[PDB]
Amino acid sequence: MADREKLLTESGVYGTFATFQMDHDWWDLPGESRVISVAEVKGLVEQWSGKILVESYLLRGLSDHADLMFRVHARTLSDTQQFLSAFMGTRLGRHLTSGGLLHGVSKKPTYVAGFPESMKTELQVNGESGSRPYAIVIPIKKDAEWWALDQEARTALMQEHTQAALPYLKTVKRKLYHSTGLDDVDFITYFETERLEDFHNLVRALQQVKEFRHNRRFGHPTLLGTMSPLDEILEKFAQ
Amino acid sequence: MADREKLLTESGVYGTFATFQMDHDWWDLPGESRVISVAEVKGLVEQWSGKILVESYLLRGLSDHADLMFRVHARTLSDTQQFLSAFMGTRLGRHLTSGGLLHGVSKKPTYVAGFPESMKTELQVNGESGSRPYAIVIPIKKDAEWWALDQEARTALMQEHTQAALPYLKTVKRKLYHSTGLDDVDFITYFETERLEDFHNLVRALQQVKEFRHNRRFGHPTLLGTMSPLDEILEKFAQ
Amino acid sequence: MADREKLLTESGVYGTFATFQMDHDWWDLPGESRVISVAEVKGLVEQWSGKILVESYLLRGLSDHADLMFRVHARTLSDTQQFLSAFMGTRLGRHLTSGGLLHGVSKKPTYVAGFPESMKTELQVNGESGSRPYAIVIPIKKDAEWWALDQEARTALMQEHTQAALPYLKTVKRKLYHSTGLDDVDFITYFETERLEDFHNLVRALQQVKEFRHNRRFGHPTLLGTMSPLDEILEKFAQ
Amino acid sequence: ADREKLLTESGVYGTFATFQMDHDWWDLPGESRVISVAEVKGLVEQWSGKILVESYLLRGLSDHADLMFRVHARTLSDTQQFLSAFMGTRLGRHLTSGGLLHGVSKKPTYVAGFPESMKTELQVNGESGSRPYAIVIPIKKDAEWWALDQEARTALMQEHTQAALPYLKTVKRKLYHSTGLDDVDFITYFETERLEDFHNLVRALQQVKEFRHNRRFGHPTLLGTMSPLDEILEKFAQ
Amino acid sequence: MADREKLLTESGVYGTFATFQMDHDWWDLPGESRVISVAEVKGLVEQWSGKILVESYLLRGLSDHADLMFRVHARTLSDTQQFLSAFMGTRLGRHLTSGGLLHGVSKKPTYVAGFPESMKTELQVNGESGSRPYAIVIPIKKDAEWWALDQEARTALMQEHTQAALPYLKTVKRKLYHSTGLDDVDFITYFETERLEDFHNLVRALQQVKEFRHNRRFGHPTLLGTMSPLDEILEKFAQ
Ligand code: HEM
Ligand code: HEM
Ligand code: HEM
Ligand code: HEM
Ligand code: HEM
Ligand SMILES: [C-]#N
Ligand SMILES: [C-]#N
Ligand SMILES: [C-]#N
Ligand SMILES: [C-]#N
Ligand SMILES: [C-]#N
Repeated sequence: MADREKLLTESGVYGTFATFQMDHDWWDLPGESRVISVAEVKGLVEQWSGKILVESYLLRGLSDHADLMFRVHARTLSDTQQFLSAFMGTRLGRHLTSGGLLHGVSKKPTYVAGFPESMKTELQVNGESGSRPYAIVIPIKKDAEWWALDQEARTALMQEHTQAALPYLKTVKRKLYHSTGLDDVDFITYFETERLEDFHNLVRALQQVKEFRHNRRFGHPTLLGTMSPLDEILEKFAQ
Repeated sequence: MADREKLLTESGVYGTFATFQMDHDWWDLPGESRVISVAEVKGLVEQWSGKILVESYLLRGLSDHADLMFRVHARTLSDTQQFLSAFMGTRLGRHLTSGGLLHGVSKKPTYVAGFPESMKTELQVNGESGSRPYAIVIPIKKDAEWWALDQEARTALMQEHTQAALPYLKTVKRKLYHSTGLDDVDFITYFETERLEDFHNLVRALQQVKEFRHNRRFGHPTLLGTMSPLDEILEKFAQ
Repeated sequence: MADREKLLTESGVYGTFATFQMDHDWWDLPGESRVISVAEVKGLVEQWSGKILVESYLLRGLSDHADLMFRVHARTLSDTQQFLSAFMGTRLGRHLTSGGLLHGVSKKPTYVAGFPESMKTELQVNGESGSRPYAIVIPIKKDAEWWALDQEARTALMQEHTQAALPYLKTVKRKLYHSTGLDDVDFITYFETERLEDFHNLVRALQQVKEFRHNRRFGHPTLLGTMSPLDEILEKFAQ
Repeated sequence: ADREKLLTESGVYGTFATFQMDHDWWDLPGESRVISVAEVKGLVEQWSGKILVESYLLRGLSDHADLMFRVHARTLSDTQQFLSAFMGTRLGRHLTSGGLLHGVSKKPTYVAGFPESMKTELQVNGESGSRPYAIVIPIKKDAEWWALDQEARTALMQEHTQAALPYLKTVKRKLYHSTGLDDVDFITYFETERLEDFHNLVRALQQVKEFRHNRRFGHPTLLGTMSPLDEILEKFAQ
Repeated sequence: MADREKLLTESGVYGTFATFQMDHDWWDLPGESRVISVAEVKGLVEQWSGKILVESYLLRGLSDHADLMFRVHARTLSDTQQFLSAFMGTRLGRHLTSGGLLHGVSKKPTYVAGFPESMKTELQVNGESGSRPYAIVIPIKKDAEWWALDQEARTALMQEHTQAALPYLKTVKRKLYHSTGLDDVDFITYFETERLEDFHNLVRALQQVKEFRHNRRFGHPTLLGTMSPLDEILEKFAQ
């Protein structure tokens, strides 16, 4: 519904990325006790609906040392805490090890108002209809030189960024999260696409621009997964 | 307590930040076992109420690989050691992996006397009336260049730091610990706020100042939690 | 098979490198249950032989903390994900610990068209006949300075790279995968050789060229293995 | 072993061995753990003719670390045999090592070139004090440091000492030369009753030119309390 | 054995350094079962004595997190692979965890022919008659600047290295392995000495030469052990 779209598009909303890998002694547990422990997670995510939005991603076989990622949107990070903690306490959750936990807040754009009108218009496009796209998460930390630049300078650099990314507006969906102070990175970037070679070419195009020289850290980890319904993912651990 | 406030405010007091993560095989234990274990911790903290102040924070679901933090204040770090050792020797304690241990001493300010009188007055404000705030801990190591600067130059740079922070005095409470020689960092910074976006905006404001650029290390980890009664944390492990 | 050869030579094909370590408790099992565990993996590979190419490498005793690598070629990474996910859920797979996971795409060369005719001709040679060669996989990330260079400047630097490599065209087979955006590196370099000292001499030759100073990261890990049929490797694990 | 001699003579190896206890140690019966603690104490006593072993409680002060030994020996072979026997005890078998650093004591390289007043002041080295705090800071110098001539390093080390003078009484020091034996150049060791004095000393040294030649400083910085072995071990027998 | 000596002195021979740490759960095994396990390792080594040389070092109590190291010389790394894999599969081997695996090849010297004649003559002495010496292994990675220097310049720098090392030619035995491309380092240096203070003084003398400023990585780990018959090492684990 619009409640979901609200959380996904409005400013001041927190996005949290939580990554998990299943331990080995999980498969030592009797079979039917694992199909049952999966039901618990199914119901818990249903309960927290409304309050928060939980989307699920299969990282297993695409990201090293990771099976599952949640992307969680919440108006108060306190609620995300409470869900994750209840999730980690489920019998399925107890056998998971964390591979990452990052938070950021959505904000109204800082630079877009200073771009040419034709660019502002093009930025209205953001991905397409895609069922079960690939998703990529790339955390980013800027160098001190970036923050020492004044706004006019950073505006020009971000215009160059945007100019380079323009050909990819339809085939790559984006969402930027402002992370500074909530963990060790400044930004969390998130993308969906059906065409990974397009995403690859997009990043290559951005590598040339001046602002991609101000990234003190880029990735670590770069997470790649496929977006799916949660039951399909947990189904794999009950087999 | 006036004793509690003296420890939270006086100079010469040691602050310790002790982070723990719970073992997986804690959950392989029967519920009743885990039940008795939580009550013993409360009693321990009360046994030490005379010597030290212990405050508890839920990190689970907010900081990666961390479930619980204590902030401990004491006039002798021997006392903190004895508490934490006794704590780690409780039935609950026996199952925690340590995820961080940092110490520092409160000092009367080094630079503030050299600021303008208006700035000195503004600094009398330190945060808000806040139950269950978010807490953030950021360890900082300065570069060699910082220490090579003379006092006059560092004063000017810290006035700039302070100037940028002034708008956040009401909504972000701060406490600075001098750490050099007690672990691998120079400072432990501690913050409480009800408004995470304000804290994020405060750090962004400070990224711009010239003192920022003198941080050889900033975070790693950046700890994010919710300040809460211990019982509330303990209860999650009893489920 | 020509289709196999198509996957190994055509552009737009994804190469995935998946590394695994066998658990200490795998050898606890009777060779009987391991013999059938091995047959299960065989079955899965055959089942997937219509969509993907899977090749296997023994890393045990040559690469630290790794026993097995797969190199998988697919037209879609989602096919690779499903294969690796299924493989990790087999009884053998359940007793492996995932290690590294890297992906890249094959591309028609960017620079070769700008090289001298003699060099283009020489580049028609790539390895030679040899059974069960050694294999080496080296992930590489370029510095920002590399991407800020224009195409002409990079072409000249890649000419120098190729010039240093010419004596190794026949003794070392090469395959380059374009990785940016799919994990934390820009390229995955893959080599086969019967003569490890020749490979060592190749890398040394390359160390002198200016391009090799633009490597922000090189290796970590440098994977070294012996290429061989899956059956042989797996029956070494069965005994 | 003559204890004062090991602690003060040149050519003596000092070893810093750090250990954390496995969690499954606590699943052992109390009686088994009592016995195990006697085995460790007896082992130290059996080796007390050959090496000096001093014990420090890191639990609650250093992250991921419960126990440190500082061992002095005339030959690292003796230290090796002691630590290996220790690690084979019932208790030792449940410990994870969290550090192992070695260095030799040496006659001073720079002090002969300092002023006579500084040479005299350096005769003072710390503090009659029971159960002090101890700090261990591993240090690696940058390449530039070794490229300097001896005259230049002498002047820089005089500046170091000048800044440290006020603390000679409240902070005991012992410097070990470690290059080639592990990944660091020096192991620094300090004892104090007054951690704020140690803090202030390190701050005073951060300003000197020499402290800008440290490629690596700490990692880990070990903080502990010096204690009779029996008192440290009794914690584990609960 | 002349064949032992050929492996240790001839060019083109591979040296492998394999470090192991005994898991704690070994010690839960009854003493008798561990006695039988030691026996099995002894016979495996004897079986391989025809093709490779295996020497053993006690790292326990001298190198952090490490109990045992093998130095293996082989004419093909394939042989070393098969030995180490069979060793890791023995019951004793299944309770070891790897703390390092590096390979390098022996080469005829690159710079020696460019030194003065008297220096070439001095380099004829390598080490002493010394039973159960200390052994030190230091992996080294050069910076890009080293490889950018021409051969004449590197020759002069290596002459200065050799000049500083001259006093130690009798007291410290040396063996250099060329590792580039086989793992993440360029060289493995290996030393034997009866007097650790002489080795310390040797490294100190070299820290002053221009070449030692080109070491991007030096150690990590620096391995220190005592050379001894394998039986004695293994005995300790039988207790
Ligand atoms: C269709 C593709 C993309 C488009 C249209 C796009 C556009 C933009 C725009 C307009 C901004 C400025 C936001 C503001 O004004 O506050 C921005 C910021 C940013 N973008 Fe992108 N971008 C794209 C792809 C990427 C990629 C692939 C990455 C990195 C993996 C990336 C990393 C960032 C970062 C880190 C910022 C924040 C920089 C800052 O505000 O200081 N973007 N992007
Ligand atoms: C409302 C928020 C803040 C205010 C009013 C404030 C103000 C100050 C002041 C006045 C000092 C000087 C203390 C002295 O004279 O000894 C100081 C020191 C310091 N502050 Fe802040 N600050 C704020 C937020 C922060 C934040 C967010 C950080 C970093 C995360 C931070 C990091 C530091 C550090 C590392 C020092 C010690 C620098 C030194 O003494 O060398 N402060 N701060
Ligand atoms: C006989 C051996 C080799 C030959 C003939 C060779 C040749 C080439 C050529 C022609 C290209 C340019 C491809 C293009 O135009 O798109 C290239 C790219 C590349 N090569 Fe090699 N190479 C060899 C060995 C190696 C080795 C040993 C490494 C590193 C370990 C390596 C690393 C790379 C990298 C990272 C690139 C991509 C650079 C870029 O396109 O920006 N090559 N190589
Ligand atoms: C009361 C406090 C201190 C005094 C009196 C003092 C004095 C000295 C002296 C005289 C030397 C030169 C030894 C020689 O001539 O060979 C020295 C060396 C050294 N000190 Fe200190 N020091 C003190 C504290 C510290 C501290 C707190 C540290 C760092 C944590 C430190 C680190 C070092 C290092 C790394 C060296 C060896 C440098 C070299 O010889 O290349 N010192 N100290
Ligand atoms: C008796 C002591 C030593 C002597 C006589 C000695 C002598 C030499 C000589 C003659 C070479 C050149 C080999 C060639 O021409 O290819 C060399 C190379 C090398 N030595 Fe030493 N060395 C000694 C000790 C050390 C030590 C203690 C280290 C490091 C801990 C070390 C590290 C190296 C390295 C990394 C190289 C290879 C440098 C290169 O070829 O780029 N050496 N040494
Ligand atoms: C940028 N998104
Ligand atoms: C400033 N705290
Ligand atoms: C080059 N491949
Ligand atoms: C100085 N010690
Ligand atoms: C030098 N070896």
